[PDB]
Amino acid sequence: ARVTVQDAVEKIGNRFDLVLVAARRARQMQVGGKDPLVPEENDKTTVIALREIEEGLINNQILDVRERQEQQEQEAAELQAVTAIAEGRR
Amino acid sequence: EEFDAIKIALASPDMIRSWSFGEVKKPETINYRTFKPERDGLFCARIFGPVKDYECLCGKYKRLKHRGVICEKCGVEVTQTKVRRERMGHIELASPTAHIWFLKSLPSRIGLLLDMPLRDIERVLYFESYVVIEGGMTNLERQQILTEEQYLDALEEFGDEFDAKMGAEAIQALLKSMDLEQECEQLREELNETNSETKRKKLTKRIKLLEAFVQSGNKPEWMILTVLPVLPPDLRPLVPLDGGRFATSDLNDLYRRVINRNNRLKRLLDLAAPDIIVRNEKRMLQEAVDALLDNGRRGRAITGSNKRPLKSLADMIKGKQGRFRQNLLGKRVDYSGRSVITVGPYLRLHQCGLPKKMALELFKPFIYGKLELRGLATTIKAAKKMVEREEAVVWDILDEVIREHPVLLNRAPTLHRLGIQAFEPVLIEGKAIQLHPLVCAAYNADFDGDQMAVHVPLTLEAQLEARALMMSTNNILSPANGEPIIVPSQDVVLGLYYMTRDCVNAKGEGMVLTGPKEAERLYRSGLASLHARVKVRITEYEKDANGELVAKTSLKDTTVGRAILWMIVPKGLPYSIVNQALGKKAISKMLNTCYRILGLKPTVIFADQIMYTGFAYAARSGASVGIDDMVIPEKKHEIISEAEAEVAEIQEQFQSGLVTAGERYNKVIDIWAAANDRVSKAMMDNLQTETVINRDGQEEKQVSFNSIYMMADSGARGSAAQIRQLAGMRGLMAKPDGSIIETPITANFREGLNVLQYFISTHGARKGLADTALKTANSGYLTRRLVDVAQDLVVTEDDCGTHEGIMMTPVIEGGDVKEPLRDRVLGRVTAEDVLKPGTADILVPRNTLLHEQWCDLLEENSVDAVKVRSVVSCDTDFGVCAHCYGRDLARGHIINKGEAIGVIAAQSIGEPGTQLTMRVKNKGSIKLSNVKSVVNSSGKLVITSRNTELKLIDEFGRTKESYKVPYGAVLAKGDGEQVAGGETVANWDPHTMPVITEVSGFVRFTDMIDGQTITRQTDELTGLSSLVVLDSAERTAGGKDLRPALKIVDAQGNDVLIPGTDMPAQYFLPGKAIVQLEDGVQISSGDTLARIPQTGGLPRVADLFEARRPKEPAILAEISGIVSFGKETKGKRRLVITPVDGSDPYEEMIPKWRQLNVFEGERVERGDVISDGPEAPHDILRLRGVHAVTRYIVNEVQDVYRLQGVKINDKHIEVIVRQMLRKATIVNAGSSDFLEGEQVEYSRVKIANRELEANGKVGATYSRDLLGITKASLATESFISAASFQETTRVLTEAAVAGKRDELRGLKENVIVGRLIPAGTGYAYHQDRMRRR
Amino acid sequence: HARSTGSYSLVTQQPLGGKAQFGGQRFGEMEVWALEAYGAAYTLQEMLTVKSDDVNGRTKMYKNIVDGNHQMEPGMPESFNVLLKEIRSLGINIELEDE
DNA sequence: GTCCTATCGATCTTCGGAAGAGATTCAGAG
DNA sequence: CTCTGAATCTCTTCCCGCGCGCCGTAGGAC
Ligand SMILES: [Zn+2]
Ligand SMILES: [Zn+2]
Repeated sequence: ARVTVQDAVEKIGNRFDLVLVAARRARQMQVGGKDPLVPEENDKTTVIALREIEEGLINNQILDVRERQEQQEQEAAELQAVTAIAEGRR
Repeated sequence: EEFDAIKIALASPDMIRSWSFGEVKKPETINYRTFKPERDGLFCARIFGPVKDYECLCGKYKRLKHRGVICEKCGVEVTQTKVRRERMGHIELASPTAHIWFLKSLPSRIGLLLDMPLRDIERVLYFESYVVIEGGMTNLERQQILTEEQYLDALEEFGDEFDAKMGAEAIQALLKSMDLEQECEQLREELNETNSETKRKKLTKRIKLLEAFVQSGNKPEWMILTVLPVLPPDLRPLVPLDGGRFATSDLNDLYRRVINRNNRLKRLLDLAAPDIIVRNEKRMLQEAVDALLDNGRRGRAITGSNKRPLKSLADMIKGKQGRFRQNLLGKRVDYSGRSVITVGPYLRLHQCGLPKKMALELFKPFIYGKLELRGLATTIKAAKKMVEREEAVVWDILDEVIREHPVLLNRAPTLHRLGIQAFEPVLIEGKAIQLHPLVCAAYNADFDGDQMAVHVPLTLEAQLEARALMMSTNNILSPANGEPIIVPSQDVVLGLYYMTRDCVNAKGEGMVLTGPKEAERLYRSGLASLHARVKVRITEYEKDANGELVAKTSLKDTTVGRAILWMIVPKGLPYSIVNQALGKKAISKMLNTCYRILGLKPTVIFADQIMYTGFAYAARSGASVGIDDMVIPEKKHEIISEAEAEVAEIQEQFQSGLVTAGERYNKVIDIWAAANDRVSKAMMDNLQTETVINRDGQEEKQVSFNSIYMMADSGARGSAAQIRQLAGMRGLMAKPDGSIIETPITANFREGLNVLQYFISTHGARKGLADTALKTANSGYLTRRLVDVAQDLVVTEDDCGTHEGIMMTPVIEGGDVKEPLRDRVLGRVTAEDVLKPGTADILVPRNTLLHEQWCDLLEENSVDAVKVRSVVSCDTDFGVCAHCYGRDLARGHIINKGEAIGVIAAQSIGEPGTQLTMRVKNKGSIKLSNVKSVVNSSGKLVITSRNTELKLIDEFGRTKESYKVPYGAVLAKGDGEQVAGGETVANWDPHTMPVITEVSGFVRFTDMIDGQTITRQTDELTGLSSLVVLDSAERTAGGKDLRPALKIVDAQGNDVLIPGTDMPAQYFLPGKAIVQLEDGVQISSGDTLARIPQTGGLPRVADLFEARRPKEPAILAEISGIVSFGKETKGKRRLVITPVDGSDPYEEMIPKWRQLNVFEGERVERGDVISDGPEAPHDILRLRGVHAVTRYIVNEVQDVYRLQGVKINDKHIEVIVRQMLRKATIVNAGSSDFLEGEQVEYSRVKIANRELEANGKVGATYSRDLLGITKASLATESFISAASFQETTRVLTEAAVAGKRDELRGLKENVIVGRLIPAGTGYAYHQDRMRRR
Repeated sequence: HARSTGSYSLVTQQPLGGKAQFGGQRFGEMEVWALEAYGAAYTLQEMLTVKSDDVNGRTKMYKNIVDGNHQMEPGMPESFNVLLKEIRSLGINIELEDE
């Protein structure tokens, strides 16, 4: 559980950007749930997000770094499908 | 439909026909026996839509398989019934009808366009007189209204070469004949024809209306309604009530009246009824449309009940019960509840207890979200049943769901943001909401049956926002000033005061304790007393300049209670904070110091531990209160017995005629006041002296452990004014007219008050109660005005780059300083480089935030004036730069980009509005400001200046005393003399204004005659008189134009000249003067020629923000130069101001009864005071500048709070000031397309001038205009915010004719349209959208 | 008293008000100002669109909350549209705009 | 009884608001 | 003779919730 969020606020230098980033991460962990980068304590993803930020392993850039990379993987398999389909018709 | 703007304009009749799906004809809705909707009525099924969910009225189709088809048994179209609330109809009026709004707005738009008076247009519209149109070859003007007798003349004098219509038909024909653009051009050239400002201003208004109509696609006839659309029926339901009856609907009856009247008119027009009958029917139809649109603007509103007028469309739009403030700005929300709160001391700062029943009834869907996820329930159908069964497993599901889900708690009313907070909930058996003690201060929550509401944040972002912004632990500092909101409660502070207090002789005294822990053991073993004096080895940690704690251990002389409490204080503080008897003041800074050093996380736990310890040791204290504790000093009976006797002596004088009536009263009341002071002092002395104890030998006194004394001294409750009434005497009282009672209430509540004493007390009691009950409304109205004038401002940029600002100095008025420099300048950024006291040495960089350390550094130096950036001066368009605003008072750092400063400032100003009322001193050095003074005969410095101010600077080099000395005062202590406190600095005549000369020389009554200009008075006291100068009002021109003059004369023909001055020593006399130095008298320098004899609380600030003109306007002189008079006082006097160069003939009318600060030759400047009394913020801004008016507003609004003890950060006011003068009036049109003279929004004029000067063309010149809040709120360029505030029936027309368009910028509009606000996280989203664009 | 879901008013679909009726607490203008005092925008948007006004949205929110998604679709507060009709019933043509 | 039409189309709708702001008239005013 | 003064007109406004509890078309013609 989190009583304060001061450490994360010191990490992400804005009171509001922390809210938005934590929303992004907790949504990821909730729907299509990616496992968190912190040991759980029977918490709700919300607080778990605020756990990850204080450890300094999640922010905008890292999430962007993931998202873009994830997209590439999702694009990469597409080629493997398309070529295979193009092969299978022959 | 996705949208980005809202556009408002007039609706053309064909547009209305485009809106409509049918024409309502039959004024019937439903049968009185069957509930089917009658066709072609107000509830026609085929016009607006079917009533059944997916079935037609005729029943031919009852399936989605036939969706969208049209039946032919009834004609109704089968679709979703919801569409029934969106389709509209239209009624084609048998004759035109004027739109009531546009007829009777604040001006008359229809009247203004035709330049025809509202009375005459109403007379025409209501069929009272003809108006000739297309008069042709007749002596009949363009409009030229004419009565029926006049019309009866034109019927035979002329034939058909003239046309004179009646009613709305004539107005529609006139509008259809309006050559709008040509008329506007002709009028804009006619404007230059005459300089009649009285008509030029309304001509500018008329041409502005014409230009607005020309530019907009609106056409004149659209002001006359021809087709009236009908509201969708589902928005005006005819709901049934208990039994076979339908509830009355207001709009339905108005529509019924209109339809019936119009059908009658159509029937007659078909049957060719006589002209008189058709005219009467048309008038009735027009008045019925009037009742339908804006019922009440008619001569009398119609009603169908006991004089309860029917609500119209315009009634439903505006009003406190209207849509804007009833359903859009504030709407009832699901997932919420309320209950009676109670205090749970066991809760942490971040928790609150809620009942199990309320938790189950609020988190119901979440519980379902587990029942499916747990697999324990099949679906919602069984999940709801299981929840109803309140199964013991469902409580486990609730205990899992509620684990980390915040709940919002808010008490009604919620004046400031601290009234809504997020709490982590915990289940409680009862039905009351468990609230934390330390939080109850923020809510202003007394637990005497106080209800409070809970709201459940549902979505993920809502939970995160609650936990990050609204959590209890995130709001430990008040946003209004640097003051904690977790100030220790009343009970806790009593416990700490009792624990840390020390007694002379006590059990366990004088021993040595090896550490705090052992001390605690001693108390719990009973071997020592809590107040015993002892030596305990203390160890403390001090963090270095880098930030690592340094451990130091020592022996300390202290008390057992303090040593015990030291086990709770965190490892970063000195022992000296706990080595003193803590009270509500002394403890508070302690807590604050923790936040200053350790941080937020140690601070919250330290506060919780302090509360725990305070409660526990206050319970151990058992500090009861009883009648034995209220002490009456024995001398009191004597103090009365003497004091009354003295009044008897004052009575004896009145019994002997030796005193006047008033003097007896004002001596008796003063003697009683002195007696009351003596009684109070004796009572307090007895209260503290009641404790004396033996320290191993001989009695010794000490501080008193009396229950009332400890309650008062700890500051918990019952201050000195309470104990004085409980144990001294109640004292004097006031009548409802405020008169001081000659006979004070010489009793105190411990003793019985008699019948008359209680009846006297009732006056003040009821006055206070009525004051509260009446002021609670004006406070709220002021809050609403502030929020609606400042809702727009948001910190939307980092640095604006400006270098101006405002200079901060300690407030020095009435002698000694009332507030230091540190309070004003803390938390702002420097405007320019801060200089070292002296020369050529700077101390702080030009744009550095002055936090606590730099404030201490400045206070170390002798710096008194510091210029710092202010929100008013920041040059950011449509927003406020972050650097100007500076520190966020609730965080300590600089304010983030995206915070809504406007609402925060408005709440900060308006929260204490319910606390107001609605009913030489030290040695220093003499400094003179604006003091032009001359040497008299004795060489003393006698003032020849009228704006003279006296400033006193102490030995350490800072001004600590300030004074104002009027004109004609003699400066005993001048030329920088050092004078001790209490030694007379200067002297003045407190009654009359004296007039003095500069040179020494002979005089004569130049151009004066006895009787004509002076009265041969006798001075009956002696018989030798000082001549009395005749006034201008007491004498005709033979004495008015013969103005008295006491010009100094000499044999040389001129007086001894001052170097560079040619002015003769000419002096004169005003009215009411008393002059002794007659002809042949030698007047020395500094000799008095003659003498001339002579507020609020909350409203004082409410009218200040509204910028109301004073009842007694102190006239400030303008331009500069030397003043003059014009012609004398007939009706009202006329004067002229002559500058050294420029426009010499500037005149101004002046009131006669207002004495003038200048007579005929006084050097004057812009802003120079000519009369006393309050100034005018408009005039101050126009004459002394934006900084001057801002300083005036800030100081005069802080003088109200300082008197009442309320502290508000000055910045919170400046923002509102920024809103007052957000508009500017153009001085020269220049190369800009702006009108010659017009008020344009300052942001727009500034951006246009910026680009114009970038292109090198003549930028516009403007004067910033100070608008009061009540008007500036309605003057915005976004009509939605203005119409949501007040005068909606006016704004919704003024913007309509202008074809206004809203960009939805601001908070209120976005709240209305249900999208994210442009602040906070919403600002982050909008900023991301704009940057990715 | 506490309310999860129940009766909704007819002219505007906001929940009923009272104890004898299964109604919810009124979120006054002062509470809106206080929410704006913090940076909470999502909280306000939810509170005044999904919980109270947007008829289509408050069902889609219900499904997600039961589904455990915790995401809202704000749409537009129905009451606002009613206002437009009240103004469109006059001789005023007020309408939304694209750009 | 039902169901109708119309709404002081022969009265007097309340006198215990204050103010504040414009808007609209008037008044010596040259 | 109107102009540019005041003076005299009408219109707008007045804290937030919360509960009770009643009380809620009318007269006239077939
Ligand atoms: Zn049908
Ligand atoms: Zn700035």
